Amino acid sequence: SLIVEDAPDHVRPYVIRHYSHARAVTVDTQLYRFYVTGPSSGYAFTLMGTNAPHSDALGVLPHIHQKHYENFYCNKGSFQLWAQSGNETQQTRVLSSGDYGSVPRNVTHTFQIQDPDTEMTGVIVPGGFEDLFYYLGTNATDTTHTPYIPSTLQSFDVYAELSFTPRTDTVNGTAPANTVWHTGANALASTAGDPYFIANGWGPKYLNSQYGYQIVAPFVTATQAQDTNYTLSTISMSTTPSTVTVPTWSFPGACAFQVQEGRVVVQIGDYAATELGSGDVAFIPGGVEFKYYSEAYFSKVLFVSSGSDGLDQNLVNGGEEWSSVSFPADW
Amino acid sequence: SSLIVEDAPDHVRPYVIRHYSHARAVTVDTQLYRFYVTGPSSGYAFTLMGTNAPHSDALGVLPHIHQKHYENFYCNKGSFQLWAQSGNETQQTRVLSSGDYGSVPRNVTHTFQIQDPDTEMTGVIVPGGFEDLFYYLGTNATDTTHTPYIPTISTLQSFDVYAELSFTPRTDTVNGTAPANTVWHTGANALASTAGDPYFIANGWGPKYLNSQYGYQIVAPFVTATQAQDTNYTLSTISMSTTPSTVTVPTWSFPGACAFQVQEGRVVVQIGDYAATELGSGDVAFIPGGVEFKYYSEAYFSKVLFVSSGSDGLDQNLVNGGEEWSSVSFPADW
Ligand SMILES: *[C@@H]1O[C@H](CO)[C@@H](O[C@@H]2O[C@H](CO)[C@@H](O[C@@H]3O[C@H](CO)[C@@H](O)[C@H](O[C@H]4O[C@H](CO)[C@@H](O)[C@H](O)[C@@H]4O)[C@@H]3O)[C@H](O)[C@H]2NC(C)=O)[C@H](O)[C@H]1NC(C)=O
Ligand SMILES: *[C@@H]1O[C@H](CO)[C@@H](O[C@@H]2O[C@H](CO)[C@@H](O)[C@H](O)[C@H]2NC(C)=O)[C@H](O)[C@H]1NC(C)=O
Ligand SMILES: *[C@@H]1O[C@H](CO)[C@@H](O)[C@H](O)[C@H]1NC(C)=O
Ligand SMILES: *[C@@H]1O[C@H](CO)[C@@H](O)[C@H](O)[C@H]1NC(C)=O
Ligand SMILES: *[C@@H]1O[C@H](CO)[C@@H](O)[C@H](O)[C@H]1NC(C)=O
Ligand SMILES: *[C@@H]1O[C@H](CO)[C@@H](O)[C@H](O)[C@H]1NC(C)=O
Ligand SMILES: *[C@@H]1O[C@H](CO)[C@@H](O)[C@H](O)[C@H]1NC(C)=O
Ligand SMILES: O=c1cc(CO)occ1O
Ligand SMILES: O=c1cc(CO)occ1O
Ligand SMILES: [Cu+2]
Ligand SMILES: [Cu+2]
Repeated sequence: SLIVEDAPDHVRPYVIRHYSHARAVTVDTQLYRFYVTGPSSGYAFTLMGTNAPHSDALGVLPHIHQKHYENFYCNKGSFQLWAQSGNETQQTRVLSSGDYGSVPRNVTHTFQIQDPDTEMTGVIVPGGFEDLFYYLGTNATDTTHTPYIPSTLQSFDVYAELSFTPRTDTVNGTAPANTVWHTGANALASTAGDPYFIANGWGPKYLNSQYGYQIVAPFVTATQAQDTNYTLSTISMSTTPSTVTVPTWSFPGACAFQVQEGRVVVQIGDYAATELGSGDVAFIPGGVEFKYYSEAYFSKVLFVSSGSDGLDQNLVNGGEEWSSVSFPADW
Repeated sequence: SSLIVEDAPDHVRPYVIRHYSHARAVTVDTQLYRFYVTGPSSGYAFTLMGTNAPHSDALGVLPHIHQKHYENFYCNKGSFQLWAQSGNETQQTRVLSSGDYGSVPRNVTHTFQIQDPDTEMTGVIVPGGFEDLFYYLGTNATDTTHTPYIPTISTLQSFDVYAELSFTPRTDTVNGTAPANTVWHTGANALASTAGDPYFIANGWGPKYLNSQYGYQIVAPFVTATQAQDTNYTLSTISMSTTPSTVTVPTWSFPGACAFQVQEGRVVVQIGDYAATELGSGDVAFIPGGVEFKYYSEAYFSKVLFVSSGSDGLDQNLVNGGEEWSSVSFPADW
């Protein structure tokens, strides 16, 4: 009974399929889904999905969160993201599938949906921010499970930035001009509090060969999370050779993952093993044993963990710097 | 009887080949080719192949023409630039990203270039058998772990590859397109009405039809009779809802072979007397012409890349049974 249609109201092992109801709400043309919520994760983090059509206007007015670190991962389609810390140069990228944008506390930001089939996976730390979407949004029954329908919010940690003007000199999906976006490697900001972007496949990667091949592409480490105390990355996986036992994991902090590509089998606690496909999400409470392996010859998941030393950091630590998005051809 | 094979069969029969299966893999430099459907596996109806490769600062192939093959470029993930020219018409170029499509009819000069590290192009060539070229050009790859990719004019002409040495890929690309008076991810893309002309369809920006006969299905045509002419096939994506209360998953049969590769979601396919099988991203199913099959989506929304030999296979059938639709999403109510 691992599978649920809305995130549970208390911490427990669960899997929720892509486009499940997930307390769906709409905000104009956008449809939000809350795969993992405050209640659901013990307030460790929120993992939500936003589906939306092209829009000629910003999806939200510029604003800041003082207590929440926000992460934007493009599942598909595309959306532009703007960000600025203090008086540092304003940054903007157009994110396509697999691209990532990091938005720390106190960073002014906004976004705009570009493509007709756009999906933004949002990871917010800590959890509970979603209350704002319940409040400002309109409930959506969404019977068919269709992806989307064809200055007063300080209480909700939303602080307006009405002076902020989103730059309009974007060329080749980025601005300012002296940036690298899909044309060279990207690094995680070394300065805490600064926003940064990693184009799909262009960031640092680490190969782990302890249990078949796994490639971790870090998005947020301790360096960036500081006191928010979490890590975020993608983990690409080979199959597990028959001569390797699939390891059993346990971590103090809750963790979760959304499959982006492939077929991943997860077994959590005393629940039956379940195979996840695109956009499917698995949530594992802290201190609960879990095993996972890829049935597909190559899978890739978006992974979030509460704590400084969860699964992704563990695989990196037991691994090595790696230059490719593909793993070795030989075991 | 399991549909699953590791390489395409040397004859026609129902099968399913998993993403990144060996598929008779070969490499040409950094590029890894997989032949999910071949001439012999499809009765020469068409070829469906996967090309995985890293970024390159150089073209991935010298500009050339095919006089007897219609080429189709679909970006499964990552991105790559495609240039195409018909005769003396303006040279067109687009940077395809996930879900984008490039159509390259016969006698159209073309080349491509890999941009992102994890780029995958799904190629559909009609008719089938064109893969012989890659058997010659490529080196057999064992790829034990199934990693996506590894980290002469007389002979080419005989493979229907006619070099165009004077072709100069244009260098004025901006926002992933050139020339300037073009529409790429900023508006509607129509299928070309003139045969032999190349065209490009950005993910979700092309024409769509909503079929409500068996739940909701949205067909986004990539190639129709208009464009295929004598090559006699269709190509498109089909997006699907789950099958709702009172509705039974229907059974289909069409004279020409057909196939699909899942892009998103989870799709169950049952072909002939074989056991049903659930497919995930990149997985391919092949259905011989004249064999009965059923498919449905276990996922709340799935999207597949579909090809059919003949002018009236599944996709055209759904279009004919449906109505023009303006969204990539289906209605919220049954
Ligand atoms: C490549 O793509 C980028 C987007 O990724 C695109 O950038 C866009 O440029 C247009 C045109 O410059 C911008 O729209 C303008 O923004 C400015 C700055 O605020 C406004 O002053 C403009 O308003 C005037 O012009 C309007 C339309 O002509 C009038 O209707 C209006 O009343 C004003 O007179 C105008 O809206 C847009 O802001 C950017 N977008 C981003 C996100 O940067 C660029 O054009 C593309 N490059 C090429 C060469 O194709
Ligand atoms: C936007 O990106 C394009 C490439 O997609 C750049 O175009 C290249 O520009 C240089 C200089 O003109 C040429 O030598 C290359 O041949 C071009 N490549 C292509 C594929 O056309 C373009 O310069 C970029 N624009 C800006 C302002 O950054
Ligand atoms: C963000 O700014 C507010 C007010 O300036 C401050 O109280 C808060 O501690 C800041 N947090 C961070 C992480 O900068
Ligand atoms: C970070 O989170 C982990 C997992 O929840 C927890 O064990 C640890 O106490 C936290 N560390 C800090 C500094 O709060
Ligand atoms: C392609 O061009 C060749 C060269 O002239 C010509 O013989 C042939 O008829 C053309 N084929 C098509 C399909 O237009
Ligand atoms: C590569 O494999 C193909 C098909 O299995 C075979 O026909 C060919 O002889 C092989 N190439 C070499 C040089 O071994
Ligand atoms: C087009 O293809 C279909 C299916 O393969 C076939 O039944 C039909 O006869 C073909 N038409 C021609 C002219 O070959
Ligand atoms: O700026 C934001 C945008 C979205 C949409 O994903 O969610 C939360 C935000 O704070
Ligand atoms: O031009 C071509 C490019 C590729 C790359 O996959 O395959 C076949 C071709 O004809
Ligand atoms: Cu925000
Ligand atoms: Cu070609």
